Amino acid sequence: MQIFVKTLTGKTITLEVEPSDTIENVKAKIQDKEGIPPDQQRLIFAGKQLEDGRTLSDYNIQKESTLHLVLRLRGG
Amino acid sequence: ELSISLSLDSPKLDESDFILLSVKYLEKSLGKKKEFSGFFEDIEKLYFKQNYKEAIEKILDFCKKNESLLSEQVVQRLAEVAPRLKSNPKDNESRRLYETLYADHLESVIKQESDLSVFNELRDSYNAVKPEYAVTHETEIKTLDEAKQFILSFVMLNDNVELPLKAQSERYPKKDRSREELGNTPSANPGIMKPNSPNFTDNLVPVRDVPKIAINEKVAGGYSKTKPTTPFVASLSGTTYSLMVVLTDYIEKHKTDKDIEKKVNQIINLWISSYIKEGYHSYSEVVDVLTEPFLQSIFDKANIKLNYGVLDDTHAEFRKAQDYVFGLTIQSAMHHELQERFKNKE
Amino acid sequence: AALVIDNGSGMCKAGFAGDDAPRAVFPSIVGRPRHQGVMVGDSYVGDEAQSKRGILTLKYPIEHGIVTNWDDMEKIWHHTFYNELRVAPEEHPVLLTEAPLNPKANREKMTQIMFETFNTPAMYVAIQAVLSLYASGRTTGIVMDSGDGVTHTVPIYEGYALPHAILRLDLAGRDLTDYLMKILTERGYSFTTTAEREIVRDIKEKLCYVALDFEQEMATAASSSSLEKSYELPDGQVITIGNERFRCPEALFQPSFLGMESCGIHETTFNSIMKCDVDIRKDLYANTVLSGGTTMYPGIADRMQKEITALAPSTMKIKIIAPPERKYSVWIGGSILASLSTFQQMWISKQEYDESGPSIVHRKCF
Ligand SMILES: Nc1ncnc2c1ncn2[C@@H]1O[C@H](COP(=O)(O)OP(=O)(O)OC[C@H]2O[C@H](O)[C@H](O)[C@@H]2O)[C@@H](O)[C@H]1O
Ligand SMILES: Nc1ncnc2c1ncn2[C@@H]1O[C@H](COP(=O)(O)OP(=O)(O)NP(=O)(O)O)[C@@H](O)[C@H]1O
Repeated sequence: MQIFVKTLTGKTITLEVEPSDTIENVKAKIQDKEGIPPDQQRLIFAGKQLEDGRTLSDYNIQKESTLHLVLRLRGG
Repeated sequence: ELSISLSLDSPKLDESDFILLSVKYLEKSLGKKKEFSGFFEDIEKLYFKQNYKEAIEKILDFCKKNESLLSEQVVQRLAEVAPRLKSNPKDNESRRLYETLYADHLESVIKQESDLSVFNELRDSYNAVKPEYAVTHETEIKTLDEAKQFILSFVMLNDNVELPLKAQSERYPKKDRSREELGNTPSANPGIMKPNSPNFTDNLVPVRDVPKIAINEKVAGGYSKTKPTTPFVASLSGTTYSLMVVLTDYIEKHKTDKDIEKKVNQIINLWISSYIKEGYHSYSEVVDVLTEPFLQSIFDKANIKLNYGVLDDTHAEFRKAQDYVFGLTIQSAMHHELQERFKNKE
Repeated sequence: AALVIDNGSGMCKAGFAGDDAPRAVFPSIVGRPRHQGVMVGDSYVGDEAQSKRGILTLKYPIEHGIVTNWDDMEKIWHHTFYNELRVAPEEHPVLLTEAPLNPKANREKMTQIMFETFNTPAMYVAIQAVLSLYASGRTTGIVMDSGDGVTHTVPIYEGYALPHAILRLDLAGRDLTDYLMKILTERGYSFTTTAEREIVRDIKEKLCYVALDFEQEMATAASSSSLEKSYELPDGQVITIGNERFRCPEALFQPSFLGMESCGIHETTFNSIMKCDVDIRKDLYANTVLSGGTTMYPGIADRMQKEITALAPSTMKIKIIAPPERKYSVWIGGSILASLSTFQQMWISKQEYDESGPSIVHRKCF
């Protein structure tokens, strides 16, 4: 399948996944394409922060679905 | 009560433990005298404010003006331990329990007072400011636990809408939460109590996973270094900035209301109760965000004077923290004699 | 002159503070007679309920570690005070022991009953596994207590039993005695009757031990008589005991033997240690204190050193502490605590109970 992760810029990352890919898994792909450290990553779907220990099948996250990415910021 | 002199032995006595142990000693010896009603009434508020230095001074002065009514070794031992007292954010257990209890009382007081109509009125400030990824809140709030589910979701506004406010702050950059991912450890203790810390049996909670946050000590002027009295749970709260965004929209939409200070106070106070209860933060990890001047301005220019949870009486929790401190320090002396008895079986 | 009473699943150990051993050890049993008529001329405690259990109907109120019937608990307690210790409890402050993971409502009935029913001057409640650690002179480490009806893995940090890591296995001496009964009836000896239970429990506490490698001991029992021992029944017959000797305690490490999908005491200790902060685990791994009669098997501490090392990291320092006195470890830790002078300020007093009620125990004994 497929999904689109949108940023707070509105740019659209397209990550091909298989529905048993964990949230831990998708953040890693995201880092590989974009370099973002997986630990600043917060992915939202249906208004809920996705826990990286579950899967896309567990969130009913499906093909052509959009996720939201919000990067954590701890500089102080 | 010789017990007080055995509690004062503990190497780990902190400033909080002192105030609690000294005040309990004084209130037994000279007790019920309503002449002295004042002195303890005012120390109880001083402890709450976390103004330990002042209280310590008062406490020793009490034994200065009232030495005749008190035991000499105790008065002199307290005087001796006092100069060396310190507070450590990693370990502030008496205060951890105290605040965890205080926010039960602060939840009762919000419950007696509020009809939850401000939490229904604050729905449309939330839905106004939320990011698009945040879920529109459509329900009616009829109980304090829905206002509590609602209130806490402001965290969704984090990392995005709260940033313009977050940047104005001199305090927040002195935050010291280690970037280490430590995960979650199991706990049966409530609030800002630590998982492995002792507790009363009436005071346990259903076992759950709790997050482990490390202090970053390499931070210059770091908050746990500036205000050591405050227990470390997660350093300075930045979700305060998000409630600040939601609240600012409320003050605008409700500026003509005459009950607005009461209502904004209810919201602010429930937040405090809630962060403490959930273990997210200590009181001064929230209040110390709010009281920075630039944010005080929002309230002041609208004539909102916030009480920041200061209640009329903190007694029941003061006295309960006193029992805890007592029983832990006598257990430390209990442990000390014990190991020094087992050193002699060789 | 303080009193100490270990309220255990199988039997109670009772005695006085300062003594190296409990003065009274007797079954946790109350016979209530199966018919009236043996009451002409009205319950039974401990050993005497054991002898007359044909006429009586036996309840174990502490079965599994937590007091179940209080009407029967009072009896066991009255029996302990006036008969076994031959003491007026209104004379002696009473330190009492409780199981790990005891419900808060139970600790209040113990307190309430001690003050209201027996009118004691003072009293304290203490966790059985915490006192065992104390008899070994530690404040931090993980206790493995195996008794009659219950096994508990209890991590203790600085005096505090960690409720979020306390693990319970209902497998202990009673089950090992039943399983031995079964093993020996497969070999042709006949053990069924409760007296035949009572004899089998003798063979357990003498002849049984723990293999270090179960396979090699098996292979040695099939290769020679070296491990066989004989035993003289009451009635004069001498029966021979083979690999039954170590297959009995093996049910602790391998509970499948009795048909239970549980984890073995080693895995339970590992799992209990894993439910604590990573930060305190070296300390639990370095202080695993064995306690209770079901740990008394020869060679239990080495096997556990073998198994926890196989489970823990390669770098972990692993110490099993198995003190020769660990049978009464709970009670002895009881007696030490009761005799400390510091502990003279830790008692809950009668004045206090009246001022508060049974809820004083939550703020006093914790
Ligand atoms: N996966 C999550 N799911 C739901 N809520 C979360 C999650 N993670 C954090 N929170 C919520 O965070 C609130 C407690 O805040 P606190 O962690 O004490 O420190 P702060 O206030 O300065 O920042 C919060 C950040 O923690 C992380 O960095 C997040 O990214 C946040 O940006 C609670 O309401 C939680 O429900
Ligand atoms: N040398 C021994 N070897 C093997 N098992 C023994 C030995 N001595 C006693 N036992 C068994 O140990 C079991 C537990 O006795 P005990 O330790 O008093 O447990 P408990 O009464 O349930 N409470 P606790 O004191 O907390 O362990 C008894 O059932 C015995 O059958």
